[PDB]
Amino acid sequence: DIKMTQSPSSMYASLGERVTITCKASQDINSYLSWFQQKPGKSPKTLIYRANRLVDGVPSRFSGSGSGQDYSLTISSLEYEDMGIYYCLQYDEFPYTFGSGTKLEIKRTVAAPSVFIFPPSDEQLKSGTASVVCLLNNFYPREAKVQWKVDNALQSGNSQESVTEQDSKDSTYSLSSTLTLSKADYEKHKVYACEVTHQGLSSPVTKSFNR
Amino acid sequence: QVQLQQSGAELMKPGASVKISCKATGYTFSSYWIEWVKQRPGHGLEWIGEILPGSGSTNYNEKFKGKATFTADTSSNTAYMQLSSLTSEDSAVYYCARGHSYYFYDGDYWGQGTSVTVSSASTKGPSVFPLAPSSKSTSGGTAALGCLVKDYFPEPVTVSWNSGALTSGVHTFPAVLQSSGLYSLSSVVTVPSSSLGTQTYICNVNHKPSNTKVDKKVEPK
Repeated sequence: DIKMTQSPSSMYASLGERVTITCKASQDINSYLSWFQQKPGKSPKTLIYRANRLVDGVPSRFSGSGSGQDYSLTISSLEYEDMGIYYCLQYDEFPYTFGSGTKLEIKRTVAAPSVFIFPPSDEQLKSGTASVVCLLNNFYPREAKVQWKVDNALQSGNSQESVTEQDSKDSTYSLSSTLTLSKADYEKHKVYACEVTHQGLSSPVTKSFNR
Repeated sequence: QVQLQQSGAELMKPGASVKISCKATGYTFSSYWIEWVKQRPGHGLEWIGEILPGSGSTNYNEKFKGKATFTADTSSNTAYMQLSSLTSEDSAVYYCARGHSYYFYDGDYWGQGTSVTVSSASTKGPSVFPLAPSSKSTSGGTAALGCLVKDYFPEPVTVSWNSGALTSGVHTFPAVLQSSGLYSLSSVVTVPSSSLGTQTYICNVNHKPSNTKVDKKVEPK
């Protein structure tokens, strides 16, 4: 099958910038490439077909070019509505195959997270489980690392996290990490700490509590 | 006004087969190929295959040959994809799309997508626990609090704060699927540390599938 290598996998850009996304095929596809845009929870929409033909109704700021094995999609002057994920697709030979996508987000200033730790409630303790939650609020850019330590022992395998999409008012993210323990294990240790590593931080921050 | 109409969400047991449809309107169904595409989280888009209505010719991506089967009903202008031997690996949003007709193609018309979830779990309303402000503090300028909505199935649950009057600073996180097969979700909100006594903070949780509705007051200590 033809492999389509799309780049970059993600990028932050400001309004007004010229954005170029590339796609390289493992063999010559003779311009039989299409480009698509998809927004969270919505269907992809076709932007370009046969490498450089604009779909009726798509704004003229979108254009594609290339031939042989190398192609690119260019947005001449970025607009807020262009945020989302873009995919290339070759339909030169079966099976038709897609690039792995490019996530386009809005660039803003670095901002470190405010971190908070929350111990399990006694109400939950009753049930027989303890969830310890760590919150990293309003940070940028996305990349961040959370490490759980119980009485200094590092936890792995027993935590899950989720993150919000960029905020419409301030373009930052928020994230939560939940550490799950048996009521028993929880009762066995003392010191519960959440260490957060992020660009915005000159040094790794720790929030902890006892019992 | 060329359009694509897909069937509604499906919840299936692992091992079962499901058949989704796509009703094409506003054009002559028989000359165009109908494309089928798979979209699961963390895996971009994948091409399953295409079928031409009338002659019924079809083309399958080797990856899905035994698993997907297409058919098209000429009279009702409807096309179908049956997915068999389902696994969690098959939970995804599936799209159908109108591609090309003999030498021609000026772009696609995508259906709205069909959500397929494959799980053995039974319907179950969640437990809501408080995420109480300030570990061993009360005075720190701005404080965070929230609610942990744990162990429900299936999606989704909705969460509001103070019946809707509290919107600023509210972040409700995407649900996560736990090993138990149940979902968990958190909602937080930061407030001026000087409300934590002059104000009530209740998170309104609703899980329609189980006709569950909970209001939880969250607070210090």
